[PDB]
Amino acid sequence: NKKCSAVKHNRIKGIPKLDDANDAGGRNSTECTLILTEGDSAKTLAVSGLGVVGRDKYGVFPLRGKILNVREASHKQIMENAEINNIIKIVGLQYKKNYEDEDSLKTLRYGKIMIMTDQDQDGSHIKGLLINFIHHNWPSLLRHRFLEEFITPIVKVSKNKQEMAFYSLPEFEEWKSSTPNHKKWKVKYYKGLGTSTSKEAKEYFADMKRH
Amino acid sequence: QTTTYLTYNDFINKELILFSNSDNERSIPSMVDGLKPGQRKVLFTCFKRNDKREVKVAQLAGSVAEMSSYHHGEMSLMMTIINLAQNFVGSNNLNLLQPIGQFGTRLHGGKDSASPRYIFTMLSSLARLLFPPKDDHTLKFLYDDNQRVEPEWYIPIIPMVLINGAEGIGTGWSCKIPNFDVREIVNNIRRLMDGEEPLPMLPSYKNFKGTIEELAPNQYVISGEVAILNSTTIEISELPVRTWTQTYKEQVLEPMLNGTEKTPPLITDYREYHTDTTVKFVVKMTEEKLAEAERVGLHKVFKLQTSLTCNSMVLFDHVGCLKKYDTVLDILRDFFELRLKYYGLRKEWLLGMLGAESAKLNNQARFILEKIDGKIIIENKPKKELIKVLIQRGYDSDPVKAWKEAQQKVSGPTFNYLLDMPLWYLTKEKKDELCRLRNEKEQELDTLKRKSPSDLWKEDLATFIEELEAVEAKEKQDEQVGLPGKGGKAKGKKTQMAEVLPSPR
Amino acid sequence: EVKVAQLAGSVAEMSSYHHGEMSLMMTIINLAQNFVGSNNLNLLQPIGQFGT
Amino acid sequence: EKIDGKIIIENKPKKELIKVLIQRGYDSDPVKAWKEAQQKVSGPTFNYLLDMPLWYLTKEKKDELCRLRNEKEQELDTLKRKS
DNA sequence: CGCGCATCGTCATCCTC
DNA sequence: GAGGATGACGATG
DNA sequence: CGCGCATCGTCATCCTC
DNA sequence: GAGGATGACGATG
Ligand SMILES: COc1cc([C@@H]2c3cc4c(cc3[C@@H](O[C@@H]3O[C@@H]5CO[C@@H](C)O[C@H]5[C@H](O)[C@H]3O)[C@H]3COC(=O)[C@H]23)OCO4)cc(OC)c1O
Repeated sequence: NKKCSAVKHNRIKGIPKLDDANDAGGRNSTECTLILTEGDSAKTLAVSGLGVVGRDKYGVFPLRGKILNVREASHKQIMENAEINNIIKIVGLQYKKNYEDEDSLKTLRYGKIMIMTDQDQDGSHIKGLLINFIHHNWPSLLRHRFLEEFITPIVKVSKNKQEMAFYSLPEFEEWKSSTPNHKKWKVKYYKGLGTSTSKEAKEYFADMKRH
Repeated sequence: QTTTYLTYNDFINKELILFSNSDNERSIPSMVDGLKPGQRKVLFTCFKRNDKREVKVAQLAGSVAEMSSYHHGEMSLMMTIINLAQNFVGSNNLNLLQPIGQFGTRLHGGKDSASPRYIFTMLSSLARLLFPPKDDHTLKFLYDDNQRVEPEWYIPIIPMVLINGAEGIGTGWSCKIPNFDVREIVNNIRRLMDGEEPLPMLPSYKNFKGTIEELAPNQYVISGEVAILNSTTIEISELPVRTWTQTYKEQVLEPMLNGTEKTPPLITDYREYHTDTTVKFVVKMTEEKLAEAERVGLHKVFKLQTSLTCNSMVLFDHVGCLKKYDTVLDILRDFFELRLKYYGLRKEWLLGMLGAESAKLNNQARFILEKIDGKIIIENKPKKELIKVLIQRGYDSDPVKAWKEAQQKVSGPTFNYLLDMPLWYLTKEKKDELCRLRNEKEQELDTLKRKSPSDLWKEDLATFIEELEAVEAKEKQDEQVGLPGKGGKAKGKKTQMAEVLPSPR
Repeated sequence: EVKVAQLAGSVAEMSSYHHGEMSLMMTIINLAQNFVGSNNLNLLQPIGQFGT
Repeated sequence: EKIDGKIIIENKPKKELIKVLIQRGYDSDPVKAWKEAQQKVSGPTFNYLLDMPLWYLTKEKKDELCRLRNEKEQELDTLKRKS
């Protein structure tokens, strides 16, 4: 019981996997973001990348896999999952608390939520599940610039210290069809976020206006 | 045969001891190649294919199990493959597999690596240079599962035990050998090859800025980097080796932040400026506490001085026995002599073999010339009659087969290669190329007969250093591209201290 | 004969499989079971124990 | 034709030999022709006519080649005949 | 490697009424 | 200065 | 795939004395 | 006879 009493009033020390930011829960929380990554491999990429931006307005928390759908599920099953409980405990949401005024948003410990996953269909499914989870119980939060997405390239080319990024296969197909001197560049497919290196992560977080 | 019962004495002195011997064989490195059988199987499988492009780790482990006859589970092998590629501070001063992907940073104990299917790998440029391609014939192989399999060791041009360390726990024996610097090893080998006396060395690491102190033989102390920014703040720049940022934080900053059962909260604020390679901790505390820590010693307060010993120098031998080594120079001299014994073997193997290849080319050229002359008539002639005509000329069998037989010592005539050449060889455009090729082979054989085996090692060392220059240049450029430029760059006076008492045992 | 682990490795090597060897080994096992209720015909011979 | 002694390839330039070979009626690789006809949806090609080793210049192998071509003709006839 | 929990559409029961 | 306790590590269950 | 717990010999600290 | 609840299965997180 004494240990449980200590457990409170110290940010969220319940989960070791969480990498809390500096101003999380304190002042200027409206700008403190939070990065959600799928699995655990993407956590390595996010942590390796945060070396350049900082530790004040960014925090990383790894997920597990397919998030439980909440639009049609028993309340008991909702209480059973611990990952959702950790998500609420980190963010600070409340079930029956409407968020209409900006002060209600200021009450929370994090300003925005940036989700990043693989550039495949499975990441798209996970993002959809998260959007459904947020909309099912907080419709008002979807009109204040609260959620955002981080994207990565899916294939790169290389020839004489030159590279061209591509995010979608239709764009890569268009580049192949519209450009001569094709196949001179070395093709390299990217499937998982862990495939990228430290230099690529630094280049990704350098161009924030594109991802 | 049939066994009604089994005595415990025979049960222990005949079966469990086999497990002990196998465990010692698979958990202790060798003084010759500085590797273990698990690492050796992967390194051989990678040598079998060229692999000009990259390759996935999962398919690589599958190929290793396919050819190296590995029978211990792919899961235990993927971790070994990852261990053979890490290059961060504290892991390995030199790597054999290029790090394409994320092979674990210096934050979560190296266990934060991605899934094996997420990462790629490829042999480094230094792999084929340390192991010359002309040494496969020198060593002895095994025939597990009726299959040509990996050898028992390898012959590099540097002692691999002293460059990548060796940490293993076995039965009755253990291994613990720290790292060293490659340039010092090269200088010592070059000094010993002439005949001079080797110099004492010190365990070093790549990309490390902490201080190392030697007090007693086979004992060392390592100190990190601390600075005083202001009369209130303090900065920690570098932690010693065998220390992880997450573990150091959870085991030092957390106990110091809040008051413990018997100590008041010493530190007040701590902030982290972490990167992939360098760390930066900014701690704000009380000025009186800072003066107290200075009076006591900052290294002792924040646990920066770490000791290490060297008393487990146990390795195998060229025969297979174990020895308790005492000094690094002993390992260096033993490796030097073992390497010196094989120059004659390599020279005697390459000689004779090049001569036989040249003789085979000469026989093929003579056969082509005689056919152009029109003496040899092969039209509608029986194969047996043709062989009877060919032997009386002086033409012999395949010399490559002769060397293979001479090596294997420890259906009649053979003239297939003299008739397996297509008709394209019956033109002058190809006859000229064959003539120039045989002349080149004669020149190579003459140069080999003229040169001396020992100087070849120094040549190989020159090439290895020339390649290492480009390798380190690329490694530095990797950080130089990462170099942000504008960033917090706190600078402060540095306190360097040593234990007042050696306290030698 | 051939081992299942090396077989999955070769499949990922040539078939361009990008969904994890663990999800593929279960499929390889499913393509070999021949007990009552599983498959009236199999394509891979059951050498070993493929589940009762 | 080579056994007859009409084709002389001793120290003869590859291109000159091709020029002599084409005028005979010899064509390129039909396997390459089918591959091209399938792919529809560097000059002449006579590599396979010179990639045969000298072992083929004996009657012991000429008889085997003759029987093999006869077997291929029979197989083609059976295919043309069957349904 | 074993159990850890998730989607997604039909449906055979399974517990009330 | 003098003794017991314990986790640290790596290939495998 | 992540955490789950085990051997086995040396030893650097770590908690009493 | 008439309605809601729920786990069963398989390739993938
Ligand atoms: C834990 O960390 C991660 C896990 C995953 C999931 C996963 C998720 C799970 C979970 C299990 C699994 C597991 O699947 C299981 O495999 C088992 C293999 O033996 C057979 C007998 O039975 C299978 C289970 O039917 C299946 O459920 C993983 C296999 O590969 C994956 O992709 C799976 O139980 C709890 O949630 C993805 C990640 O990032 C992408 C992770 O970081």
